[PDB]
Amino acid sequence: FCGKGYHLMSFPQSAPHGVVFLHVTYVPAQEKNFTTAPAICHDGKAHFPREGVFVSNGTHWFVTQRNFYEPQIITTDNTFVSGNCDVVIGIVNNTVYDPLQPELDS
Amino acid sequence: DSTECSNLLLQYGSFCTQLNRALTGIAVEQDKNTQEVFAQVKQIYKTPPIKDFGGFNFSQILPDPSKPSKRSPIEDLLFNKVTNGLTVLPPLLTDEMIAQYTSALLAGTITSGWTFGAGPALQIPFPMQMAYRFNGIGVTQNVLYENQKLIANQFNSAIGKIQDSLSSTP
Amino acid sequence: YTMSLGAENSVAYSNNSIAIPTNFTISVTTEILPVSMTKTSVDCTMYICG
Ligand SMILES: *[C@@H]1O[C@H](CO)[C@@H](O[C@@H]2O[C@H](CO)[C@@H](O)[C@H](O)[C@H]2NC(C)=O)[C@H](O)[C@H]1NC(C)=O
Ligand SMILES: *[C@@H]1O[C@H](CO)[C@@H](O[C@@H]2O[C@H](CO)[C@@H](O)[C@H](O)[C@H]2NC(C)=O)[C@H](O)[C@H]1NC(C)=O
Ligand SMILES: *[C@@H]1O[C@H](CO)[C@@H](O[C@@H]2O[C@H](CO)[C@@H](O)[C@H](O)[C@H]2NC(C)=O)[C@H](O)[C@H]1NC(C)=O
Ligand SMILES: *[C@@H]1O[C@H](CO)[C@@H](O[C@@H]2O[C@H](CO)[C@@H](O)[C@H](O)[C@H]2NC(C)=O)[C@H](O)[C@H]1NC(C)=O
Ligand SMILES: *[C@@H]1O[C@H](CO)[C@@H](O[C@@H]2O[C@H](CO)[C@@H](O)[C@H](O)[C@H]2NC(C)=O)[C@H](O)[C@H]1NC(C)=O
Ligand SMILES: *[C@@H]1O[C@H](CO)[C@@H](O)[C@H](O)[C@H]1NC(C)=O
Repeated sequence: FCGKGYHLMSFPQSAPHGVVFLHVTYVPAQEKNFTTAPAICHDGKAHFPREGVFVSNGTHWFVTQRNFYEPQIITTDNTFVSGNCDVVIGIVNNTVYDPLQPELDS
Repeated sequence: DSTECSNLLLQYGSFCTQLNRALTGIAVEQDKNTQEVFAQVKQIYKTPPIKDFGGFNFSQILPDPSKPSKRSPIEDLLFNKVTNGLTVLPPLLTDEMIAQYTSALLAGTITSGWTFGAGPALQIPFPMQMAYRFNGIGVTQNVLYENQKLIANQFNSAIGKIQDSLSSTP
Repeated sequence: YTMSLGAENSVAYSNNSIAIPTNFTISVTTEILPVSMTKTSVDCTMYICG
């Protein structure tokens, strides 16, 4: 409706008997393949991304936002737990870091 | 073919030019309408040969290789169910090319979700895409993943009911 | 010639692979929409009869 791509903003310009809209949009570029999984199995629990997606570059698993590659460590702060690992099709085994663990470890 | 009639008709001026111009404007407007509706992608996307979409069946909407018209069963049913100086101009886009445009749109929305509509087509597994759509309507991803077989069965049943309803209603 | 719809682009679909963008383009596009016409008035008596 407001240009090709994800619409950011628009600017109006007057024209003879008309209007010209300059649509400023965000276009994704330089995409890269990653291996993806619906959920992460850890401690018999299924973890799902709170806002992003699980991606793998070949050896390590990360969670990133869907529209830009920004890999982050899979923690309990960016994932949520729902059920065990027996139900979700395609769940893979990976560790889930706990930020509170070094606090009581020290 | 009457010369006397044309000589008398010339007394009325450029009425004929106005009518021809209006009809020409309508005729080009129809082609513009078809371009606006169907030609919204400049890439002709194709489905993978293996139809592994996590239980989701799209055979009733994807083009049938057995048919010479390369139409879907639903599109084939739709085409079957629709039945002195005058000329009929053919449309600029033929039915097979319009079907090809719809096939490209279907392949893009199945293999890439909404990414192809906003830029480059980014591949995503179809259950994950459905989970994204679930999050769009405010339902968590887990609900989709846990009940994936049920959702796929319901979707296939609904698509079959659509074909049956179109085939059974005049 | 017979017109070509678009370049063929077979998307590499598989059940466990995703494509994530690593960059972006800020794209500005133009959309021209007519708003008004020339306001024309015709005196019917003066046009037909002078
Ligand atoms: C995937 O990304 C991870 C993290 O960026 C990579 O792990 C790093 O690899 C470099 C190269 O040897 C090491 O120096 C770092 O110490 C690693 N980080 C960690 C936390 O172990 C991983 O190698 C990448 N895999 C591929 C196939 O590119
Ligand atoms: C992921 O981890 C689970 C649990 O640790 C694995 O499930 C086990 O698989 C072995 C071998 O088939 C069985 O003997 C165990 O009884 C299973 N445990 C449970 C709780 O189901 C699973 O195989 C692992 N998957 C991968 C790919 O490593
Ligand atoms: C997807 O749905 C189609 C249509 O419902 C299935 O095709 C049917 O397959 C059965 C079993 O071989 C046949 O008896 C039917 O006549 C077929 N119907 C049609 C319209 O061809 C198809 O098997 C389903 N699954 C897949 C993986 O494509
Ligand atoms: C992601 O991986 C797929 C699979 O290898 C790539 O798809 C192939 O790309 C090559 C390079 O042009 C083509 O010759 C093949 O025909 C493609 N295969 C299919 C099935 O389309 C894809 O290009 C990769 N994507 C990125 C961004 O690297
Ligand atoms: C993302 O893409 C932009 C282009 O839109 C890249 O910016 C260019 O980087 C090259 C390499 O240094 C420069 O020669 C160009 O002049 C840059 N263009 C502009 C407009 O600044 C950017 O580097 C890319 N980033 C990544 C991480 O790929
Ligand atoms: C993807 O399909 C392959 C076989 O084609 C299967 O072995 C694998 O488990 C599937 N993965 C998922 C996540 O469905």
